[PDB]
Amino acid sequence: VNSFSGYLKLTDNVYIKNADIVEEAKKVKPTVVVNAANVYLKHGGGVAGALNKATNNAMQVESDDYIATNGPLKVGGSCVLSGHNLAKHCLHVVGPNVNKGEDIQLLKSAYENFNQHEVLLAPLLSAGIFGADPIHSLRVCVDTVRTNVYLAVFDKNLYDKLVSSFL
Ligand SMILES: CCc1c[nH]c2ncnc(N3CCC[C@@H](S(C)(=O)=O)C3)c12
Repeated sequence: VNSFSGYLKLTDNVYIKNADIVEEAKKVKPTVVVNAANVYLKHGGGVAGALNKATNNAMQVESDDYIATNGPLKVGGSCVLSGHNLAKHCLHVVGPNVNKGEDIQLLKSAYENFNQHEVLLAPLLSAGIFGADPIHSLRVCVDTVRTNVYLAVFDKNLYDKLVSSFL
């Protein structure tokens, strides 16, 4: 049993809810919240901008030190950093950005990072300002992630379309 509430069950291990991932993280305080990161951990907009804002920029400060030491992530890769006031840990995952021409096949590699964590609160990778089709992102999620994932979809219209079209 866990504290996640109001989710629709899609499969054995994937759950979905119309919710602001920032508000959901603040209420649940999960072991892992996933950030929709870029390779530079520059959290300017989308989910990343919102999560970083909610940490009062502490996520960005920590991220800049990480990059200065380690260099950029790979598209499809991830790193574990602090969850600050939102979660125990933040898993920063880099899905492909279609608006940069990155290979959509890398979306599966991105979701594979979730399998290193038993339970996660997350957004749909590569959706929103990353430019991919969110229906496709949900399909890859379901077909790749085997651990327990609680997806937060900000847009109500989108949440309804994802549910109504889910096979
Ligand atoms: C600021 C956006 C946002 C705020 N809060 C959210 N909660 C869940 N999903 C979100 N997405 C919705 C838009 C696109 C995706 S994207 C590609 O940036 O990952 C982010 C958001």
